Amino acid sequence: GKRVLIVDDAAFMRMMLKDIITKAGYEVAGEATNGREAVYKYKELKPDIVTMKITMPEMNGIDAIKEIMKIDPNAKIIVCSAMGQQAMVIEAIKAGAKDFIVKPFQPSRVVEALNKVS
Amino acid sequence: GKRVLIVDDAAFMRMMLKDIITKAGYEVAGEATNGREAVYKYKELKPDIVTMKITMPEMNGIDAIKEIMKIDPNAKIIVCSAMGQQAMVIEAIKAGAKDFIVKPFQPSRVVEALNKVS
Ligand SMILES: [Cu+2]
Ligand SMILES: [Cu+2]
Ligand SMILES: [Cu+2]
Ligand SMILES: [Cu+2]
Repeated sequence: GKRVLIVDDAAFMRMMLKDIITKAGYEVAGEATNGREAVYKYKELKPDIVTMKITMPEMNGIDAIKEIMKIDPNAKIIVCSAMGQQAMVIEAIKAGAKDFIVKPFQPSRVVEALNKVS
Repeated sequence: GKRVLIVDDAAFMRMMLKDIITKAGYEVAGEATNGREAVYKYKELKPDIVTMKITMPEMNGIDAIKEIMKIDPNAKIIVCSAMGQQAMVIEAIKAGAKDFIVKPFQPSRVVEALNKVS
């Protein structure tokens, strides 16, 4: 599955992600900026993969992951984290996330996380 | 029409071009970098729109417009020009191009032309 839902607080982080993943042959299905928009674009876009940032306004990433799996037990979520967010990454993996990339990431490091999950 | 074939020599100009047009609700049907790729790819992607740069390594923008016009007489081509390329621009309009953008890009100016060819 080539179609990615990019969910991120920061515009600069959505753009890089758009640019790395579409370079690696993935289709950006769409984007979102908080946890509430994330779950809605997901029902809408039925993406194969989701990249989810933890720290976001209104609804944080782990709450987005939780709702997304109750909605779809088979989602494939990669969490985007900062250094020092290791505990939160764990709660993400606990809540369903299949893997994680960390900011600032190596473009190969983002591509293989994508590849490992499909 | 939402799907644009962006054909430019320089990657900086395409991603930028891709960034603006995808921000305006147009979807990058694809991209190209010389006139020969411009004309295969166009049969292939059947794009509604093409943004074509004039000076290409070895198929220049103008002959791509001519070839593309024999292929599809109702194509909608926007040529990308540098400052001082008014002569080359005219031959494009002369050869079929519907409109033109100029570098350094004005976002409202780029969005305006695209809509005009609707
Ligand atoms: Cu809606
Ligand atoms: Cu909607
Ligand atoms: Cu991020
Ligand atoms: Cu970009």
